[PDB]
Amino acid sequence: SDDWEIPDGQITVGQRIGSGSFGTVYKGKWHGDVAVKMLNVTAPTPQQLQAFKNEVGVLRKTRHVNILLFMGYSTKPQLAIVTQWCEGSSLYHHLHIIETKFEMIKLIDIARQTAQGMDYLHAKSIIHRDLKSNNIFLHEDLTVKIGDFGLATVKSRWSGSHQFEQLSGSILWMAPEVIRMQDKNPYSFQSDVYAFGIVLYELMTGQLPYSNINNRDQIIFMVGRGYLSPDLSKVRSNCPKAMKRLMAECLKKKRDERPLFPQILASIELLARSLP
Amino acid sequence: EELELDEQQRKRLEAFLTQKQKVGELKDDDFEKISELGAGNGGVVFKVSHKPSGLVMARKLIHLEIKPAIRNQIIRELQVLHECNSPYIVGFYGAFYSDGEISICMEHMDGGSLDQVLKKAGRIPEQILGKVSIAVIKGLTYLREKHKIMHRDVKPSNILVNSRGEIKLCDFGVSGQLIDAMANAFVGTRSYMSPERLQGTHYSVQSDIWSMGLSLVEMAVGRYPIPPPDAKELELMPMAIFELLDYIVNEPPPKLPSGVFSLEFQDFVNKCLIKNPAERADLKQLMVHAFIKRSDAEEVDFAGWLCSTIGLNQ
Ligand SMILES: Nc1ncnc2c1ncn2[C@@H]1O[C@H](COP(=O)(O)OP(=O)(O)NP(=O)(O)O)[C@@H](O)[C@H]1O
Ligand SMILES: Nc1ncnc2c1ncn2[C@@H]1O[C@H](COP(=O)(O)OP(=O)(O)NP(=O)(O)O)[C@@H](O)[C@H]1O
Ligand SMILES: O=C(NOCCO)c1ccc2cncn2c1Nc1ccc(I)cc1F
Ligand SMILES: [Cl-]
Ligand SMILES: [Cl-]
Ligand SMILES: [Mg+2]
Ligand SMILES: [Mg+2]
Repeated sequence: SDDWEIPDGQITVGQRIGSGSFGTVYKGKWHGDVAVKMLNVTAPTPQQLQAFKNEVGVLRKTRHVNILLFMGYSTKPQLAIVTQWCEGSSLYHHLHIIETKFEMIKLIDIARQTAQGMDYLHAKSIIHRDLKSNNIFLHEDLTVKIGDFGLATVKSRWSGSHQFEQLSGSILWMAPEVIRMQDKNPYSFQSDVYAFGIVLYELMTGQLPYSNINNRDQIIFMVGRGYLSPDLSKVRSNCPKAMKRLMAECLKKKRDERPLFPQILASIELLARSLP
Repeated sequence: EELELDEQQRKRLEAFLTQKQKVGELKDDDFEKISELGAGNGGVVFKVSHKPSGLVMARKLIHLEIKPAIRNQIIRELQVLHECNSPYIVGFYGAFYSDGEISICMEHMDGGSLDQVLKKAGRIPEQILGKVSIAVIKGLTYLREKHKIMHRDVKPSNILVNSRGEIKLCDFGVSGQLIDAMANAFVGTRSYMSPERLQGTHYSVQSDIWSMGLSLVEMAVGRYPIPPPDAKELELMPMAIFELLDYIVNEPPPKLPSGVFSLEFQDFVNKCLIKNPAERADLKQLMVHAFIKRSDAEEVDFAGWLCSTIGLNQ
C-alpha cells in the first residue's frame, strides 16, 4: 500500500461513536486507541482519490501539541481517516452538555491553546474549514487538540474533476461568505478566524449563538446577508474587555476586516498576563 | 372523538386507539429491525416490530448532542403526540430515549412519503393533488385548532400516504425544544420556508400555507420549483441552500404552468404563494376555494392510484 496507508484488517474497528458533517466516527485499536472516521464519500473517482492522497501527504506532516495527531488513512474496506483517540470530551461537550464550570483563567487558556494550534495550521498554509467546539478536544482535561482540519477533497461528492460544495452539519460557526458559497472559494484564513470568533463566544457566554432563534433557514439567510450576528450582550460580566473587543473583530461580516491568528494569539497572550 | 369524521374514519381512529392500548412502555430491546424506510438530514427511520404488542411501527431515531435537561424536556413535549389523533395526522405510539438517541415510534405508512411517490410518479395528477390539499389543510387545521400547534415543516417528504388511501401529516413542531435542537445540528439542501419567516417575521400558520403551495407546485410539475424552470425545460411536460433562500426572499414566487392545469388549481396555489403573509390566504379561506370545493366533490380512487403508482396490489 501507499505511504501512511493502513492495510485492510489492521485496524480493529470497535464501537460506533456518531456521525458528523462528512463521516461516521468509530472507536478503534491500531497500535493503541484510535478514532476511525468512515468518510461519507464511499465511491471516489481516481481523480478524487489522487487529490485525497495529496492532501493526506500534507495533513500527516502537521504535527503540533495543539493539533490532533493524523495517524493515517484506509481505502479498504472503505475510505477512512485514522486519528488519535481523545480521552475525555470535546469543548462542545464541556460547555453545552456537561456544563463544566471553568474559571476565566482557564477559559482564556483554552482560547490561547486553540489560537496556538490555529496559528500553526495557517503557518503551514492549511485552512481548517471546519473549526467548531466539536473539533476542539480537551485531551486528558489539560491540552487542547484541534481536529478535523483540511480534508477539503472529501467534504463533497465529485463529478469527475469538479466538486459541488454544499453546507453540511452545523452552521453556527460558518462565516457569512461561507454561508453564501458565492465567491471563488469562500474558505480562507479569515473564515477560520470567524469560526474562532464563534468559539470565543461559546467560552465567554457559555451559549451557542442565536439562542433565541429556532428557525435554521432564517439563520442561514440573515447571517449570509449580513442582517444577523451573535448577540455580544450575552457575554458574561467577568469577561475581560479586551476579549470582547477581540471577539468582535473576529466576527466582522467582511472577511477583509478580520485579524489574522499571529495578532489574535498575541492579544490572548497579553490578556492572559494582564489578568487577576 | 368529537370531530367531523365519516363512519369509516371514526372506525379506523378507534382501531388505532385499540392497538395503542396494547403498547405499554417502549424499550429498545422490545424492538426488532425489519428494514430501513429512509433517512433525512438529521434522522433515520426503520420499520420495526414491537414484540410485546406484535405491532409494526415506524421508528425514527434522532441523535442529538444536547444537555440532559433539554433532552428530558424534548421527551416531555413529545408526549403531547399521544393526544394528536386525526385521520390526517400520522398516529403515534411513544417517544423515549436510549443509547444516546431519541426514538419516536409512529404508525407505519406503507405508501411512503409523497416525496417518494413523486419520484415514482414523475408528476402527480391535479385530481390527486386536490385530495392531498384537503388532507393537508384539514391536518393543519386540526393541529392549530385542537393543539395550537404550527407545523413549520410542510413538504412532500412529511406528507405520508398508505394503501388504504389515507393522507396524513407528520414531523410537525409539537416540541419547540426539538426544533431548536435540530436547528443547531444539521442543514438541508432545499427549503420550503416562507419568505417572511426567513426574515424573522412570525405570521402563525401562514408560513405553513406557503410551504403547502410550494409542495403542490413541486408535485404537479415533478420538480422542486426554486428556481423556476427555464423555458424549454418546462415544455418537457444545482443552487446552494443560501441562494435558494435568497431567491425565495427577493424573487417572485413560483407558479404553475399555464394551460396544462385548470384555472382553479392555478388560482389556488397563487393564493398560497403570495409573498405577503397577510394577503396570503388562510386555512378557512382555502377550505372554501373553488379548487377545494371541486376536489371535495370529485370521486378519485386515490388508494387505487397510489398502489398502481408504487407497484403494490390494490
Ligand atoms: N479523535 C477523536 N477522539 C474521540 N472522539 C472523537 C474524535 N473525533 C471525533 N470524535 C467524536 O465522534 C463523534 C462524531 O464526530 P464528527 O464526525 O467529527 O462530528 P462533529 O465533530 O460533531 N462535526 P464535524 O467534525 O464538522 O463533522 C463526536 O461525538 C465526537 O466527539
Ligand atoms: N411513519 C412512517 N411510515 C413510513 N415511512 C416513514 C414514516 N416516517 C418517515 N418515513 C420515511 O422515512 C423517510 C425519512 O424521514 P425523515 O427523517 O423525516 O427525512 P425527510 O423528511 O425525508 N427529509 P428531511 O426532513 O429534510 O431530513 C421519509 O422520507 C419517509 O419516506
Ligand atoms: O421528525 C422531525 N423532523 O425530521 C427529522 C429530520 O430527519 C421533527 C421535527 C420537529 C419536531 C418537533 N416536535 C416533533 N418534531 C419532529 N418529529 C415528529 C413529529 C411528529 C410526529 I407524528 C413524528 C415525529 F417524528
Ligand atoms: Cl463498520
Ligand atoms: Cl381521500
Ligand atoms: Mg469532529
Ligand atoms: Mg421528515
